[PDB]
Amino acid sequence: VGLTTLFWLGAIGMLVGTLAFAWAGRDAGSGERRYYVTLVGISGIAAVAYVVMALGVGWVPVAERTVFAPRYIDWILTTPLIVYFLGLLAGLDSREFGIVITLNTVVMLAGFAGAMVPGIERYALFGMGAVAFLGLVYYLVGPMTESASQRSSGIKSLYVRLRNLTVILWAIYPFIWLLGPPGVALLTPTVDVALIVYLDLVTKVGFGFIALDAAATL
Ligand SMILES: [Cl-]
Repeated sequence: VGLTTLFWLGAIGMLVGTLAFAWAGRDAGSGERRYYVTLVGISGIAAVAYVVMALGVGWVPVAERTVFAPRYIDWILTTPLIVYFLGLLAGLDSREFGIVITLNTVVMLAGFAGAMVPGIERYALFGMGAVAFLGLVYYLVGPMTESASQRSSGIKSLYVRLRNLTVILWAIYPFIWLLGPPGVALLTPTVDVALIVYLDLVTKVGFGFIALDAAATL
């Protein structure tokens, strides 16, 4: 199994999620539609990014490594949508959304920038992202959880389930980044991509399926 193959697998998984979310939201009352649309965009954008990488585009040479630019474009656009989904579920107002969305953006921008910087100073960008990430986790586990507590028992339960999925799985990315080509380059590009393809699929499609389950049960 090579990079190309791993990218195709990611494209296929994202496509399956995209189609399922689009279908399940066919009707969608008039206030629940928002959730389905966000899911379609999250997995849809990732699907495109993976096909692009699978076709060999965006493989940017940096120092003695390769940076998959599409992955980062994908993250920058999709992770804020995931955060939006959680904030909607938690019942946040504009100001609340604004804070978590910017922290999220700082994480992804710093990571992309760090990956694109050849020198050892790139770790300074990585650190910036790590710090903003802790801020994001704080909001997810604190204020946003407090806000969610004002919703029905089911919604609060779905929020908690997805919050846990997000906090735990997202916290893993920085380590894979630090151990893979972007950092120490211990893990080969293939192993790093394999691990990240799984993580992207679960944080997006796994995330979506869990939500659909809750919606159905509700
Ligand atoms: Cl990369």
